[PDB]
Amino acid sequence: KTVRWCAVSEHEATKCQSFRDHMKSVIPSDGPSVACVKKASYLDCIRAIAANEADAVTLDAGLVYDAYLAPNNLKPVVAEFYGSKEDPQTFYYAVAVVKKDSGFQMNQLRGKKSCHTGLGRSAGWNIPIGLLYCDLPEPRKPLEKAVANFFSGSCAPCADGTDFPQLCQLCPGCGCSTLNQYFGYSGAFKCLKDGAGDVAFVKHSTIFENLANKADRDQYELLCLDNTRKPVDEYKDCHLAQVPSHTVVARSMGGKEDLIWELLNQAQEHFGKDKSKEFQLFSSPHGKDLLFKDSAHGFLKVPPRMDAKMYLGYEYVTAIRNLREGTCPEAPTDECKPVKWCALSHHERLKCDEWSVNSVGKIECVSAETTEDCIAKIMNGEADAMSLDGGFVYIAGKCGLVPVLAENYNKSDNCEDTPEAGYFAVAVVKKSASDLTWDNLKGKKSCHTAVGRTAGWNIPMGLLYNKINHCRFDEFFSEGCAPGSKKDSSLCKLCMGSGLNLCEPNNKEGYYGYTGAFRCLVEKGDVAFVKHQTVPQNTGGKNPDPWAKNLNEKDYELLCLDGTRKPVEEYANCHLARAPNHAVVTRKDKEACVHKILRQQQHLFGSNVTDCSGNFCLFRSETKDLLFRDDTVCLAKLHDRNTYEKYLGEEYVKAVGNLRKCSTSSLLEACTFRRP
Amino acid sequence: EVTGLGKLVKSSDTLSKEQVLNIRDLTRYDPGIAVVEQGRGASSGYSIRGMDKNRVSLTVDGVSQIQSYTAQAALGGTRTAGSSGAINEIEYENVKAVEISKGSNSVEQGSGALAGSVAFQTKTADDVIGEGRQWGIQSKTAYSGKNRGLTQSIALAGRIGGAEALLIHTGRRAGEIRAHEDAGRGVQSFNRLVPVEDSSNYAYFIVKEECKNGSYETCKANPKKDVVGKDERQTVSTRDYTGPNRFLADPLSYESRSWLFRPGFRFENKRHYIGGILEHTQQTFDTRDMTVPAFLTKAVFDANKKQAGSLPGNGKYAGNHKYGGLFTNGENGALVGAEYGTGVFYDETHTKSRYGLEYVYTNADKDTWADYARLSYDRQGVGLDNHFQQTHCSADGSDKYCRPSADKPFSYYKSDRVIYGESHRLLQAAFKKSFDKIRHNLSVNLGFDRFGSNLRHQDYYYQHANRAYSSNTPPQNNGKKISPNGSETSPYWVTIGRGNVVTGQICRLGNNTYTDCTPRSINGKSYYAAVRDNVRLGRWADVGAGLRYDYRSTHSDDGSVSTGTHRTLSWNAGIVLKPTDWLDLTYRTSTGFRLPSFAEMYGWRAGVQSKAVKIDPEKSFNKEAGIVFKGDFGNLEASWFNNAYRDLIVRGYEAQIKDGKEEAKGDPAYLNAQSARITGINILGKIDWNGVWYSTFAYNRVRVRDIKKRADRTDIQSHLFDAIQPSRYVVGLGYDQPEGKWGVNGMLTYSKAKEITELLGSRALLNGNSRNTKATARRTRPWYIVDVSGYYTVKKHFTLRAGVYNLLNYRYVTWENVRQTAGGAVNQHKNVGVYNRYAAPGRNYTFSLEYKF
Ligand SMILES: *[C@@H]1O[C@H](CO)[C@@H](O[C@@H]2O[C@H](CO)[C@@H](O[C@@H]3O[C@H](CO[C@H]4O[C@H](CO)[C@@H](O[C@@H]5O[C@H](CO)[C@@H](O[C@@H]6O[C@H](CO)[C@H](O)[C@H](O)[C@H]6O)[C@H](O)[C@H]5NC(C)=O)[C@H](O)[C@@H]4O)[C@@H](O)[C@H](O[C@H]4O[C@H](CO)[C@@H](O[C@@H]5O[C@H](CO)[C@@H](O[C@@H]6O[C@H](CO[C@]7(C(=O)O)C[C@H](O)[C@@H](NC(C)=O)[C@H]([C@H](O)[C@H](O)CO)O7)[C@H](O)[C@H](O)[C@H]6O)[C@H](O)[C@H]5NC(C)=O)[C@H](O)[C@@H]4O)[C@@H]3O)[C@H](O)[C@H]2NC(C)=O)[C@H](O)[C@H]1NC(C)=O
Ligand SMILES: *[C@@H]1O[C@H](CO)[C@@H](O[C@@H]2O[C@H](CO)[C@@H](O[C@@H]3O[C@H](CO[C@H]4O[C@H](CO)[C@@H](O[C@@H]5O[C@H](CO)[C@@H](O[C@@H]6O[C@H](CO[C@]7(C(=O)O)C[C@H](O)[C@@H](NC(C)=O)[C@H]([C@H](O)[C@H](O)CO)O7)[C@H](O)[C@H](O)[C@H]6O)[C@H](O)[C@H]5NC(C)=O)[C@H](O)[C@@H]4O)[C@@H](O)[C@H](O[C@H]4O[C@H](CO)[C@@H](O[C@@H]5O[C@H](CO)[C@@H](O)[C@H](O)[C@H]5NC(C)=O)[C@H](O)[C@@H]4O)[C@@H]3O)[C@H](O)[C@H]2NC(C)=O)[C@H](O)[C@H]1NC(C)=O
Ligand SMILES: CCCCCCCCOCCOCCOCCOCCO
Ligand SMILES: CCCCCCCCOCCOCCOCCOCCO
Repeated sequence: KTVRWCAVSEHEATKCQSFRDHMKSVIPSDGPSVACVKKASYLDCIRAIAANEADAVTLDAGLVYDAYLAPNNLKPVVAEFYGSKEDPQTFYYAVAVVKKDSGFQMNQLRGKKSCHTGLGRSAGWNIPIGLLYCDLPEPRKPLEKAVANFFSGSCAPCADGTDFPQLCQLCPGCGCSTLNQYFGYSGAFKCLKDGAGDVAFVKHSTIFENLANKADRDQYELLCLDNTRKPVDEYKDCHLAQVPSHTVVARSMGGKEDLIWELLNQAQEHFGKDKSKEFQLFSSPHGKDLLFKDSAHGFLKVPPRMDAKMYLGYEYVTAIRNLREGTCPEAPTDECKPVKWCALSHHERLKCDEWSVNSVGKIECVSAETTEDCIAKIMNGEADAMSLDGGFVYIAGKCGLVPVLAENYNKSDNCEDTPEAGYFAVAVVKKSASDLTWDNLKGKKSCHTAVGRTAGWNIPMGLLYNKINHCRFDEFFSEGCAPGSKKDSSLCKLCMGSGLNLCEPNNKEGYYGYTGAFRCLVEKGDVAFVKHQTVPQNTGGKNPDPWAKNLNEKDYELLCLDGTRKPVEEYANCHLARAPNHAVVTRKDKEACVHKILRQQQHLFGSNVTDCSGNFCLFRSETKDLLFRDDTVCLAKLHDRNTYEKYLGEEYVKAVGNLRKCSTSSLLEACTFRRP
Repeated sequence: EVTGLGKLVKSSDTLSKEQVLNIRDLTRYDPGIAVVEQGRGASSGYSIRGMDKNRVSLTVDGVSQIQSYTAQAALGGTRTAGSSGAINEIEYENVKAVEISKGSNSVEQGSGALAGSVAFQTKTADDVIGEGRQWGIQSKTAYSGKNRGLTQSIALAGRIGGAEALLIHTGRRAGEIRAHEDAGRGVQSFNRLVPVEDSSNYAYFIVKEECKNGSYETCKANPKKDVVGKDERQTVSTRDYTGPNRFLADPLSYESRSWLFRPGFRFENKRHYIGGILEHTQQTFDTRDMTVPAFLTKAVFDANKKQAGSLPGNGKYAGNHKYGGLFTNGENGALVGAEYGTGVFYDETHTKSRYGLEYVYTNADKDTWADYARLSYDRQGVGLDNHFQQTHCSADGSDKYCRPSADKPFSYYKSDRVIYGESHRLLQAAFKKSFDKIRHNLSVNLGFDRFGSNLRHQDYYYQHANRAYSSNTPPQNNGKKISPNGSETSPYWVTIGRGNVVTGQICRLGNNTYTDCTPRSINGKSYYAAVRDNVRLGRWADVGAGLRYDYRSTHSDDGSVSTGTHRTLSWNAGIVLKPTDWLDLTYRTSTGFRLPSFAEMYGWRAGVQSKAVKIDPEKSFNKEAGIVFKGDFGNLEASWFNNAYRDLIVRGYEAQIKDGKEEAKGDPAYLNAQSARITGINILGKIDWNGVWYSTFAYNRVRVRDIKKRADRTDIQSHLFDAIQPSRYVVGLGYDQPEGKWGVNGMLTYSKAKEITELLGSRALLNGNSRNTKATARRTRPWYIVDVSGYYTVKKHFTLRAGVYNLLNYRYVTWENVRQTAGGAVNQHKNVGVYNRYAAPGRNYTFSLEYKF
């Protein structure tokens, strides 16, 4: 198992040694080895890793995109973090800086004057021009002349002053050095500060590095993509694109990746790495930023479920793709393109296909294996929208998606204008099972719907993480049933469902789901973490099955957070936390269109207003609850609660988090690497 | 003679003879022309040549009546008002003549004469004032057993000049039109939730207010037990049953009052006349929707629990008032109790107001440039006030007036009123002159109208009275606090107070759904000029032709309303060849057009911003050839017609083909999408039976041919021809005494079944995709009925009338009734359910007493 690198310049070929010089420290047998391979250009390196005579090259974002492209599909594995560990500058932010109250938004850039860091640069050129590519005046080739005739005078340093005069109108000559007053990050910002231009395309950090005062920077704002402004200290919520600085990238599926990290991490250690002597990995004796960027402070492993496009981001990928493929609609009608819905199964895909047909094209369809695969498809743009439960709204939100519409179940004249609050997650016990409270819950046998689910796991274990700081809930309760847990765990010691279905998150497991969790309570366990409708749902005869036929709801009470108990109908003063109804989520650039079309769809094929026997009905399914819940009355618009934090509620947010960072979801892990 | 063939004229006398009191009686013996049911007892105009509603124009004295306006339906799964949808019914006691035209007729009646037209002319003083008398007074009073309908009318007319005057008052009260006694007789069952002691050993509680001495510690010694609901089977008459499986029509309470005043003055010369006209008629159609279950059942309680969970206070009750105790989720956040039944009501109020002035110039002898001229100004207003009311605050019942109140916990009320109205300020000039051996009859007609359409949405609110309740931790006594579990020794500590009444306004502003109560106001001006001419070409033929230009401009403050300018051209031509074997070879051609209705202009909306789209008018073309044998036997007339409709307006999408594949562009909108043609046959004759009494014959058969959809449109439901009245035969046999003192008449009517092809179709999608759809779930069977009527007069004074209708008690269901269930029907009935309720009436009697004085 040998790990071959690759170096472009002949200078870093010597920097790549050791090799076996100042790196021959604690070598086992066949493991932590580092070789050197020489190639001409950066392309030749990725083309080499495409074969096998090379394994690891560190690349800038532009080349990370190039390396991802066919035929040589390369995946990012390791990143150079900068600054602190609590504040790692793994990514920077492309940003549009403007003077306060200057009177224009992102979609009003035409005819304004621009300040760039330099032609071809990432934050100062590629990203903003890429994002603007379609709005540019045809012909969009050559690009410089197009940008020049989109703005009313610009300072684009390192560009040709003769062929493209307007691109040097704010800085005659386009100096490619410090000699030009308007060069680089600080230079472009000066072009704004002086009033030469109306907008400067720079890095988020730039204004904080040229304006030490709060009151000075208070005279500036940022343009957000949603056509609003925000103060310069809110770049994380108001940027053109997020971009990875320096990323090392392996050959995807078919090439050592875990060995590369085992190397680079061990290479940190022995500051033979670079914060002791020999040799400081980051700095070079003959050059600057030779093998790695000199600004580096070490390396971090890129999470497993992270592919290139998810790593570079929707905004960046969009911008660069525009810049290369140059494909834009020659008829920019500025109306809504079809909404691509994401289906989680064959039955969902069948219904979606029927919907697509009846919707005369306004809905299209894409499938995926899992919920998280769909969310990722919405993130990268392969899909547009899907309906999600509160739990999956939290993760989708941490991934940059927003909720557009909430599913409503209340019969009311103003249903589509008034989003419902949702339900309550509660803890149910028997009244006979004295003495049970929320305090002395330790050592009792628990009943959960399934591990990872909202009410059955995340919320209750979330409130319990603030008691015992460890993800060993196995050793908190005596035993119980939490479908999906390890087979050798104590949370399977009283499940049912014979075979290998025992402790499996599916109906074959008799204690899976709300119903099963409550059945667990009445038969084996002594406390169920379930929904506030669950107990009435399965008592009185509503559940005709034998185990639940004679059950009475008034035989059960609820555990309150203050250590007391109340009956099942008093959930409003005796719950763990409030959870929201399902919501449709989408990308931010699709919010308006998804909002428009889905509301149109429910007036065409909504609950009533059509004969569900003769035609298509959006809220009816061949089996159960496909795409939307079957008892959906309508889709309601979201005003205040248009963000994941506001849609979920402070109770839900405070409850998890903790249990987060301790979670298993690989999508959450990946999006947490980017924010933060 | 060319003007007018394809017509069907009825006089005031014809009406009184046939004893027509209802709008349905009027075309009862005329196959191919029917009245479209409105859904709640009213009517929505007529149905001719396959089209109905706003596709046949309805006029009174040159003034068009109300358009059928249907507001887009509400989401939310609740009952609402909606617009009336009706067209205003004319008071027949005020009309002299009725002119029904089949086929296109826009040159005569303008926009709306796509498939036909119905024109009424109002009575005058001379229609009441006898030959050699200076005054007169008539008096019709009639009872119709089928709907327990009494109608009373008095007409005063006098002349001293010079000056003349007419005054008519008509009062009508009636009920639901009953059905055949066997259809919908009997008994049916349903469930009703009732209180029962909960069996759980944790169903104990006490209530604070019932602890008159001491405290929880002392009062817990006498707990009360919770209550739960089990439903119980109950059996009621079919008339009293409320629910989906209904056997009888909704109970209707109908009233009509009409005033007509018409003063006039004849000048000198006797060729000048000024005259005014003042009409005010108002009708009320009040029903209760019995399709709505009055009483709550366990099935709906459990349903609510599944969604909302259990409710605080359930099973618990003040005193011994067990019932209870039992309450569940309503709509709009209300809690509704099992001890009240719910009731749903619609109170519709149709008001027509007319004020007009006319100058009339006659001239016979014919020495001036016009033999006849008429200037007229008419201000008309028609209002349809539809007031929905839902109550849940009575034992049924059902009370429409009860309201939620503190003394009535778990009650509910909802109000919703939708008001639609149109106004015309119409100025009409009509000139007429005959030229010459071949005589030309020239006719010009001018028109100017300032008009307005207005929909208001108000009185739209709910009210409930949810009980004051809390379950509390009892005081500490002593040591630490113990939260009770409902056991007999540890009962809950509950307080129960009277209900707190809450009101919620449902109206929103500018949200583009049903709840948008921003008044929809559309205004405009319009012009028409019409030149016609019919010439007598010797005795061998008559030839007529007509030309007309129409302009219309509309405006709305709302930018989303489909607003604009229309200029259409209408023309007609006819010939009547008379080679005179006393037979006439007839052939006529006429165009027809319909401008986008006010409801179509407002467009389809889904709670989001909408652009306005252009809408071209619907157009039609009517070719009709005919032959009539006349003579001593009377006459026998036959005709074949071919009406081709085009640019039919339907809710769909604009379509375009970009890269081989077609696609939808724009929003769901009302667009010109479709064309369709219909052919058919009419036979009409009357025999003299000489012979050496009379007979009538009538037959109609319509067929649908080509249906082509525009290539630039999609999501287009083809066209369900549920409007087409089934093929019908109607023959007659009767005797009139030549003296004119008495008479007898027998009528046999036979209708075919409803053709299943006329209510089947598909919805066009992309690219070759489609979905088959049906108009109704059921079609009607053939049927035949016989009516027998007779009269008797006592020389100019008293004259008695009597008719037995459906003599053979034939039990049948009319198609015009079943139509109400169709997808697309104004105020469509759903979900049926049981079709018994659409049964026609069996044997029924009507009696009329006419007095002249
Ligand atoms: C769908 O569906 C669903 C299902 O069903 C639903 O849901 C639901 O709902 C319900 C209701 O309706 C509920 O229940 C409830 O509960 C409660 C409690 O619980 C709770 O918990 C928590 C707390 O604890 C909460 O939270 C909350 O949240 C909410 C929502 O969001 C909120 O609200 C809001 O907020 C915002 C922000 O800020 C604003 O504020 C606005 O305003 C609002 O809207 C809130 O806030 C919160 N909290 C608070 C409280 O604050 C949660 O959520 C939960 O819920 C309870 O409490 C209630 O109670 C009830 O019952 C009772 C017995 O029956 C009665 O009573 C009451 O009581 C009280 C105490 O005692 C009282 O107070 C009083 O007052 C007085 C005065 O006086 C009077 C006069 O005189 O004036 C009277 C009147 O009536 C009143 N009111 C009115 C309206 O008017 C007044 C006042 O002032 C007012 O405010 C005015 O406005 O007053 C003296 O002064 C004192 O204060 C005292 O004493 C009162 O009165 C009463 N009330 C009445 C009304 O009457 C009643 O009945 C009540 O109601 C209950 O129980 C449940 O839970 C639920 N569930 C779930 C699942 O969630 C829904 O709804 C649907 N949706 C749709 C959309 O549709
Ligand atoms: C807006 O849109 C909304 C949706 O968004 C709409 O709401 C929806 O509307 C639905 C309909 O209203 C609603 O209800 C559903 O209804 C079905 C029941 O089916 C209906 O029709 C039945 C047949 O007519 C009938 O039910 C029984 O039937 C029996 C047998 O016939 C009847 O017995 C008869 O009664 C007579 C009466 O006696 C005599 C008498 O009176 O004595 C003799 C007498 O002489 C004569 N009189 C005469 C001749 O004059 C009469 C006379 O013959 C009769 O009156 C004729 O009508 O009768 C005798 O007693 C004898 O027994 C017999 O002849 C019985 O009376 C009927 N009951 C009633 C109430 O009348 C009803 O009419 C019924 O309405 C419900 O069952 C549905 O619930 C179920 O749906 C699914 C069914 O498969 C199930 O789903 C399952 O779920 C499980 C668990 O998760 C899973 O396994 C699966 O998911 C799934 N399984 C499967 C197989 O897939 C489930 O069981 C569920 O509970 C359903 O509820 C519906 O709820 C809602 N939708 C929603 C989501 O809310 C609404 O319309 C719109 N709203 C508005 C405001 O407009
Ligand atoms: C400026 C409008 C004048 C037109 C009114 C002419 C008839 C006067 O009576 C109107 C009241 O009669 C009830 C009819 O309802 C109103 C109809 O007009 C409202 C539609 O715009
Ligand atoms: C696309 C196919 C859907 C089929 C729609 C039509 C279904 C067949 O209708 C049944 C016709 O029978 C009519 C019964 O109505 C009257 C008979 O009973 C009258 C009682 O006097």
